Amino acid sequence: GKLPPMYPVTVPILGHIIQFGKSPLGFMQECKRQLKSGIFTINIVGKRVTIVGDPHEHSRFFLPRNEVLSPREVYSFMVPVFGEGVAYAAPYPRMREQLNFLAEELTIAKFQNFVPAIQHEVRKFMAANWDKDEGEINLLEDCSTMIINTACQCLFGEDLRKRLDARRFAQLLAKMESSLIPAAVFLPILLKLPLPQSARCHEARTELQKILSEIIIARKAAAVNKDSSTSDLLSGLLSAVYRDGTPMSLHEVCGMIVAAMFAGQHTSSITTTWSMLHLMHPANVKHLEALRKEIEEFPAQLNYNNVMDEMPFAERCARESIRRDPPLLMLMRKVMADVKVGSYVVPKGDIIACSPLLSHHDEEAFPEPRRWDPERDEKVEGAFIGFGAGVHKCIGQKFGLLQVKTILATAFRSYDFQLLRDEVPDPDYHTMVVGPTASQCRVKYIRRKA
Ligand code: HEM
Ligand SMILES: O=C(N[C@@H](Cc1c[nH]c2ccccc12)C(=O)Nc1ccncc1)c1ccc(-c2cccc(F)c2)cc1F
Repeated sequence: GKLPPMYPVTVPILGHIIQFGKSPLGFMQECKRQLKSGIFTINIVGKRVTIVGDPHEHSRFFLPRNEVLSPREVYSFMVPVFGEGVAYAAPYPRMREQLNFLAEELTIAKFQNFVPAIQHEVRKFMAANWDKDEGEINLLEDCSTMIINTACQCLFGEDLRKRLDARRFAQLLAKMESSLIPAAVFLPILLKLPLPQSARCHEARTELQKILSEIIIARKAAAVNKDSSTSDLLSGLLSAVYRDGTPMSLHEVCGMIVAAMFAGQHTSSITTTWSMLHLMHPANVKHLEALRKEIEEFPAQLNYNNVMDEMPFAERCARESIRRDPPLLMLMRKVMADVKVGSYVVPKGDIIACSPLLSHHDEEAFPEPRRWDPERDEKVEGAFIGFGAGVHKCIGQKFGLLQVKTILATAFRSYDFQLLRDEVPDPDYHTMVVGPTASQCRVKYIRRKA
């Protein structure tokens, strides 16, 4: 049971961080075919990171349980945002109970009015910033706004949106996000040091909890006198009760709510943006025409069944945008026990990684991996890990693709788009969640005449 092959280090303390930083895909691709191995070890500032770049071996990463392959350590830099003691910072069963409640709230059973709520909100956007016959806009920005507005409309009741609208909420979320130092996965010390930024999320957190409390107290004042039939993500979570029979504290409720919105914000937008960029490119008229054929029968007011059931192709477009260019590049676990990966053994201490970026460009799994083709299929079973797998698979997946499909459907009905460059935009590897390079997403909308 040998250690996997490790790439020679040529920079004493830093290791491979510089090179891995400049060009992720390339670096890993070279490491792979340099060492003729899908499984291999690199070195981040002293730390050993074993990457599992062989899709046939994805199950050895996604199936071991928390006690052998743990997310706490590596995702503890998210504490300021979810809360101390919430999600990854909680006892694993408590962590698990928590995520289950969240999942219960985002299942397809709860999707009844989401689609009309999403359209109303999309149309509202389109009719205020896309209100000319032709226009230049930044599509990434604009899908981001659309995504957050639709999330809020699906997930929050009117009374909360009166106090906290999507605009306000994006700002509180940005404050929160500005204190994140993902660097601290490899330099833990940073999680314990106060920084210029540290205070910023706490201020937005306390403002957010303050609002939720006041909302709940008023909700109580009207249940004194009514059915108050409508429920939302908030009332959902407040009726949750742990196995031990105690309910969630406000701190935890709020943690789940931001964790929800935060998680979906960039990933769903980026996925929308990419899909449209691909669909509007000359080279992909074939696919744009196909999508539009799928939409052709549909009514103005879309419904649960149109987008849940009658849009296979729109889904393939979203999933393939993710496949070509996944928003999350490196997924990670801390190795609690020696564990067996293919012909190798990964020792206790290692950070173990599985990278959707790498696996989605395995030429066997995905012939011509830089070609965006919505009709392809994985040539290896399980090579698509865009939404993770096994114990920590994405729980927002369905809600996410609901937003994207409804947005594509609503957009491409009323409009055409004109990419303002020759080629589709390049990914930008220099942000924690990756998307098309923002400065390259300026785009022209054209209102359709029919
Ligand atoms: C296109 C949209 C999305 C993509 C590409 C995406 C991607 C992923 C991936 C790759 C994972 C696995 C993480 C890992 O294995 O370490 C994951 C997990 C997760 N995602 Fe998403 N996600 C999306 C949307 C959402 C949304 C809308 C939510 C919630 C509102 C959400 C909540 C989560 C949660 C809670 C997990 C936790 C898995 C766990 O630890 O049990 N995601 N997502
Ligand atoms: O790492 C980041 N975000 C993770 C968080 C995450 C990891 N495990 C998760 C499990 C559930 C939910 C969220 C996460 C994420 O979005 N993960 C996720 C997981 C599952 N589904 C969807 C999404 C992140 C890091 C830095 C920044 C940033 C941006 C601007 C300025 C700045 F200073 C920093 C933004 C980010 F967003």
